[PDB]
Amino acid sequence: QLLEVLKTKEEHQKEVQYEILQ
Amino acid sequence: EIKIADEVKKSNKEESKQLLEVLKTKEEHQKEVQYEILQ
Amino acid sequence: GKYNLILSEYLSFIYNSQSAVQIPIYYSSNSENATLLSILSYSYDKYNAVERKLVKYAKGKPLEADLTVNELDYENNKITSELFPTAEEYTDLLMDPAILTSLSSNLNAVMFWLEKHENDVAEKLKIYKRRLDLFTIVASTVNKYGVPRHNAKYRYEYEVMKDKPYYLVTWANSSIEMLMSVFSHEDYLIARELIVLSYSNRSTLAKLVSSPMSILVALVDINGTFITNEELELEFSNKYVRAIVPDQTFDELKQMLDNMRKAGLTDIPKMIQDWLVDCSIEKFPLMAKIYSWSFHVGFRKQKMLDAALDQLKTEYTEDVDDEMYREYTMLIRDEVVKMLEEPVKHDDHLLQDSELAGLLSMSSASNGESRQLKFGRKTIFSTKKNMHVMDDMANGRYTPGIIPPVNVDKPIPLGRRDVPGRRTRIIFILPYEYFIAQHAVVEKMLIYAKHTREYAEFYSQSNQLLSYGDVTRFLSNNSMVLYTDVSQWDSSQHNTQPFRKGIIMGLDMLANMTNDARVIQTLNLYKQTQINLMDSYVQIPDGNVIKKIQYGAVASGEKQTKAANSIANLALIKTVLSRISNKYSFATKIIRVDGDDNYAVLQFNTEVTKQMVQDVSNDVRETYARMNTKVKALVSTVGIEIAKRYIAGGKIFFRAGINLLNNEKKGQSTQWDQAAVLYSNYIVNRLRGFETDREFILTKIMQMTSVAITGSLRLFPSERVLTTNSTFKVFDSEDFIIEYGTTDDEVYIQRAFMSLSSQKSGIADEIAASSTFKNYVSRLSEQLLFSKNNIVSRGIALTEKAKLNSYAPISLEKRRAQISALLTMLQKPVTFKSSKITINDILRDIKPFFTVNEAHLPIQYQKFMPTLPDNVQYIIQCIGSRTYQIEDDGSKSAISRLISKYSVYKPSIEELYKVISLHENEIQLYLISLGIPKIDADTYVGSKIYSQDKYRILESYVYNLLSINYGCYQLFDFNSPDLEKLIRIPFKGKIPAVTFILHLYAKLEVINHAIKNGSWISLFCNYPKSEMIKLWKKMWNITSLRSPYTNANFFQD
Amino acid sequence: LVSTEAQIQKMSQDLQLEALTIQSETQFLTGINSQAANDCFKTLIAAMLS
RNA sequence: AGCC
Repeated sequence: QLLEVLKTKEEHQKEVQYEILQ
Repeated sequence: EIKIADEVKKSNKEESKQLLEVLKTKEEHQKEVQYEILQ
Repeated sequence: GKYNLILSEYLSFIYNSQSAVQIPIYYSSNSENATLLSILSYSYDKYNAVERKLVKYAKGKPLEADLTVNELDYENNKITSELFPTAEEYTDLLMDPAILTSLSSNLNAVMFWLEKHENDVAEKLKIYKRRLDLFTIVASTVNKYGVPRHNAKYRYEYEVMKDKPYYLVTWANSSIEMLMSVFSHEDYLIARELIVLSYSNRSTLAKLVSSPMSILVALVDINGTFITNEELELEFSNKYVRAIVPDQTFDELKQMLDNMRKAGLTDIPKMIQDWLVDCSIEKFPLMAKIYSWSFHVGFRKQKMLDAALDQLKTEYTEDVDDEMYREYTMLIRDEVVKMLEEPVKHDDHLLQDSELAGLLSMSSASNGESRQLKFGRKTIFSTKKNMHVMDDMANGRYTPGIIPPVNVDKPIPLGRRDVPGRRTRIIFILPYEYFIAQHAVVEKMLIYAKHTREYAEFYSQSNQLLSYGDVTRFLSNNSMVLYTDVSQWDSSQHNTQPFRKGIIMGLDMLANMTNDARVIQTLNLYKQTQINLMDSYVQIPDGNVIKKIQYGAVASGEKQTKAANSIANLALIKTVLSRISNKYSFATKIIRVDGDDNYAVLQFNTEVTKQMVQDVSNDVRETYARMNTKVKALVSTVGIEIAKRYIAGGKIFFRAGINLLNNEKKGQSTQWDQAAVLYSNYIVNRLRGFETDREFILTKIMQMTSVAITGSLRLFPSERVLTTNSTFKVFDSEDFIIEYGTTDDEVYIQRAFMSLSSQKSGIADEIAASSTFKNYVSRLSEQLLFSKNNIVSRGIALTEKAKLNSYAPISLEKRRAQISALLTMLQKPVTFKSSKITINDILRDIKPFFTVNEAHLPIQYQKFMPTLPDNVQYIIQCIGSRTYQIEDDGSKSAISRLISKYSVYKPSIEELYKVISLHENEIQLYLISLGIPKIDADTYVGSKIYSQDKYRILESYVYNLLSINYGCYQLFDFNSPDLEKLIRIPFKGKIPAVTFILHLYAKLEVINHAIKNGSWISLFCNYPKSEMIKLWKKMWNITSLRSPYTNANFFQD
Repeated sequence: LVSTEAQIQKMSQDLQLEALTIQSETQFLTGINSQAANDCFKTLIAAMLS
């Protein structure tokens, strides 16, 4: 289990906080 | 979804495809500001 | 598809029986216009396949070996029973081809070619009549003694080589390599003398033919040259420099042509004889053809005592002048103070822990001694040095301070490294504590050499016109170049005492310049490796006895031998040019040293005549001989021999001697990996003037990539398995073009090779659970940081897992599991479904928006490399050679200037790319695992300079993916003003990541279209704004396909 | 005539159109080619003569 | 079954 696998991408942490534009 | 009108979403034009992509990278920026405050 | 047509025609030849059937396996991208995966073959009658078809080509008389042309008694081609009387004393290591392909495979690859081209038209008929007259000699000699059947691991036992001559296998291998490169009548007259004479003369044939090439590059006039600026950038200058040659060179070139007539060569000394009447550059590729063909004779494998006898037996005298050795020792002392003045005064972090600096980088050292180790319950024998540390750190024996003596009690073992047509060189096998002491100090010597004009690490790039282009920038009619060939550099008298005492004296003026207690210690241990090597004994085994010979000189295989041999040249050629200035008055323009081959350009007052060339050359080999360093002094006015490159008359000529069907050491690869080394040694020899047939090479990839599971079944993979951009790539469709395929079934198979790209090995998972591996990881985390963190320790313990991939059995359990897992996919045509972004997924979205039109470009630039093929010379003359080299090392960025300073690790550009696109607190978790402190990694993240560093890593990562700096794309200028008239892409701002890849992919499709067809096209890409934003989010999640055998395909030497 | 690709590239730098915002200076490039240039020249002469 |  390398360290480059465990740290989550920017697109993953942008999905735990939801909002609608309009 | 985007909740814009349904004749803009299913349309295949150039001036209406860019409008869906610009409103898609405003949500990813508004969720990027709200996530940085919570940390 | 052409390889699929030769694959189906090959199996209808080697299986002549009626019981052989071929079942092609197809597949498609859809569920229900299909490309084929492999070809099955069931054949049962397989005994005596090659020995039956050889008899129809065995005509004429066989070759009778001459037995009185070699000085030794075991270099003649005698019968092995006459040489080795009993089976207990039979050494295979004197004729071993060391390639995993036997002689009975190489004879079918020629007899298959001779059947396809048996009735051709009157132009290709003369090639067939020239390759048949040579194969009559090869077949009638093998058929007299029969064909030796190989072993299961492709060696040759005693009972199959008993009644045959000893070098029958390693002569029939190199002669097949030569007759499959005959294209012209000039190539047929050279191949007939190097096949007949090579059956008896196994000692001095590659030396006599390759001898006059150092002389013939000094007779060709210069009319227009490439030069280089002071910073390494190309310029074209069209001066006219006349070649001046004394009357003693032609009295020496006549002696070299009468030594080639005693050996029996009577038609190679007729081409040099008929070229010397003109001395022209337009017939000079004939003279480099003979120099390139001479290296294909074969290797000179000898006994270790018999090849290290003229090297280790020298005459040291005290009748030198001691007034010349005081300036030589002082000029070595002045360099070591000049190199380590700035990293000692300002105390650098790399010198402060030299014990840790050698420990984390011991995968770059040479292989040590073979020693028995114990890892838990297992007992393994290994020669890698970082496995010796894990066994010595457990048993309470790891003492890096105490440096072991190498005197008569514990001598130095000796290893060899040889090249055909030259003498052999010896390699020390030192203990593992001579690498720890000499690593952090030598690495500070090689950063000064990358900024100094007189060393060889300055002119070290990927191109070859920018590196060796400073030879001809000072050339005129009043100057001369002075390249000297020191014969035995390793054991001369100027290297034993005054070279080791010039370094020791330079480390005592650096123990008074500092104030730390650590920098005095790492400068004392590097001093301790020089006093112990002052009186070193060497160990050479022969027969029963083991000889211990005193050897106080300098050999290779050390760590400092690349950066301290370059100091001893710049101090020795500075002393000789000061003794020659008592007879003449000049001004030394440049001196440039690369190991032990150098040159120096002297500029005179009056014009250079024929008397100032004969009398300077008699004052170089008489001033060197006063210092007991005998040399062959050569002076020239137009051209030199810089290291393995021949700059003759404004053009640059390389050597093309790479042995395809032989090897010098038994490699630790499989057959699948040695079928890509065999192809990549064909592209290198094709670019340098030795053109082997492609259809002989593609036949050799057929016989090496196939793998059987049963004695009756065979599996032959197709073109789309070997050519696709994956881990399993072997060759390309067109030769010098790296193509990225865009088809719905071609991306379907490249994703199908992504599952089994990573396999596990049963040896490395048992070592990593043992007690002595956890003891080695625990004592590295103590020295790397004073604290203890759980994040860094798993970050260390999974970093030495990849270091065990340098071990040879561990790197074979992976690759044997790659091919054994591929066989379950080539038989079952259905594959799996997954999504992962590759470079081909990005090019799927760009290619349907390009529109092509026809265009033309007139020739404007000229050619500086005249041995390149014809379709590559049309590109260079139309868009131009490369002017300046763009770097892809990434050290101009601000994160690779922080990692290199504050830590000793070096991360790959595929590792810095993945971590630069994450959040702020994900770069923090990675930078602490490198050894950077918390206060420094909080500075770089909190400064927000990583946002401007995203585009300096992606620029150097895409240049690594598309292989622009390497391959054959390192000759064409990409910023040329003649490629911008063909690329017409309108500019759309604010997205630099997509606009960069639109111009780097359009520059490659125009070049790859003009190599395939020879005509230029112009592109136009009105890319929409709605497709740029969709491609913007896929530019950071791109993944590369890295293979260990492909990293050697980027460099040529 | 002037080339279509060599004039659109010249026109797309005087406008300085950005690939992120949505603007009315990206519709200046629609339907400009070498066949419609040859069509307006014909239907302006041939309309006046008939 | 391991640097033959």
